Amino acid sequence: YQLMCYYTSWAKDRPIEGSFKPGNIDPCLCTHLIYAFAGMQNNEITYTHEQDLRDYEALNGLKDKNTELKTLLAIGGWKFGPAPFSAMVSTPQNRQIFIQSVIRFLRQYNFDGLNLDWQYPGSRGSPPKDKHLFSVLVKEMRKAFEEESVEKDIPRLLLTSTGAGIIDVIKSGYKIPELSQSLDYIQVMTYDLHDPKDGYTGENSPLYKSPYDIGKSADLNVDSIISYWKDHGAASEKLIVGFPAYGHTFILSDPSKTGIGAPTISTGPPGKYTDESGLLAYYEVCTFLNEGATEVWDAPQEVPYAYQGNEWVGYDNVRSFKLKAQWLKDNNLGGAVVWPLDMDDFSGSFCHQRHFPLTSTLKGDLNIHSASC
Repeated sequence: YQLMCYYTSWAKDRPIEGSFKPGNIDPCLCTHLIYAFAGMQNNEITYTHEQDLRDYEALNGLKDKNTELKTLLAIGGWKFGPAPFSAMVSTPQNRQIFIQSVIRFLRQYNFDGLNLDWQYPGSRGSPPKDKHLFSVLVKEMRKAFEEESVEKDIPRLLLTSTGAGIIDVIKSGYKIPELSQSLDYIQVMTYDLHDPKDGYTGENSPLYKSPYDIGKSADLNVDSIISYWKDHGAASEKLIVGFPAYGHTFILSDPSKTGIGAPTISTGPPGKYTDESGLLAYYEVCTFLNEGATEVWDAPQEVPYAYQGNEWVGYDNVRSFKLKAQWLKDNNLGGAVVWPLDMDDFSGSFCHQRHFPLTSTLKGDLNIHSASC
């Protein structure tokens, strides 16, 4: 199995004891490290800030400590949106400029591959033709990587893509059989499934549906999402399941209604370190529990939640990661991706479960081994 781990460029800018740098990464923890994110300018991949080049050096320098470790550079994400990708795939010239820039950039900075993270082809303003054009881009990029490998007599660069977790988004953006042919891996975004607009508490990444879920809400779970990708032609071995190292928060309408599906008012207030309304890092959830929140296990969804007063959080813990890792192995999947590694308890100071409790759980349960480790 694979165990991929995201490192986000902005984690180092958090308050110091919650800040994370590539040097704080245990080189033997993961099989792949993904740097989020590269930028784009003039249809070419590029760095977003001057400091990113020092980050690339520190991250890729970890390969001297684990010679089997692979690194990937991600481009895109939710905040970047669809418009730069729609323009880049629109013409063969623009796609060639991009692909050539990627080969030069990854080789210069010692990355092992690219992770495409277009959110999303075919939605958010991206027209229906982008579902076809994204598939064309991926095929052309895989061909160019194969050609470079043969010409230079060096291992081929890896090509991965994220894959939506929302069924309607998958339908409008992904030619699944063709994408599965050309990609090395599809990183399925089995998280942010809390449906904040619904007006009820929901889990960020439940393994199974709640008995309270109806209609499309019954598909907002790991099992249904991965089943959809496999039923529509994705290779099981290429599917990498998203494992979030955070939860989502809500304000309850009634402090006496605290379960899953309880009425809500809004997202919860930002955490001291992550500073994002509606989100808490796993290490921040540990503070919430340490300071008195009531912890509950929901067996139908196989995930925890916690509450205090009118504050409620749905998240993932060691138990839910262990049950999901067993499910992953039982279903012959390719592995897992931790999103983001910098929200796991990297220091061990918040949760008292040693360094990286969530990711270390997957390392052991997925039998991750490297001969250099």
